[PDB]
Amino acid sequence: NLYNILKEVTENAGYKDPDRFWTNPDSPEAQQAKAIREQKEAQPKPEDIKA
Amino acid sequence: ANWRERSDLTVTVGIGNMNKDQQMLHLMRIWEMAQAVVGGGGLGVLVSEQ
Repeated sequence: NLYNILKEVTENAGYKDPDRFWTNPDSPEAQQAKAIREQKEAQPKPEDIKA
Repeated sequence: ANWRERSDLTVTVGIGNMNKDQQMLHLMRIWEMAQAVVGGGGLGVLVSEQ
């Protein structure tokens, strides 16, 4: 939804190609980025302290 | 091959006069949106460095 809003704004601004300024969240690079971000949520600081 | 169709470009002999300020301000507002998205944690998923 956010990507669609950004596409609409960019197209209304006058730029027909929206991939120059934005990244499609369904592109494989975006999937890799989300995977890395999720993997970086292994454990916060006090977790093993409490266990 | 399909030059008779004119299906790719539209001609604007409409004067290419002073619009530079317009998309120039649009570039301002787009850069502001990009900063907002980056600060929202969307780097790499919504906007890339390129």
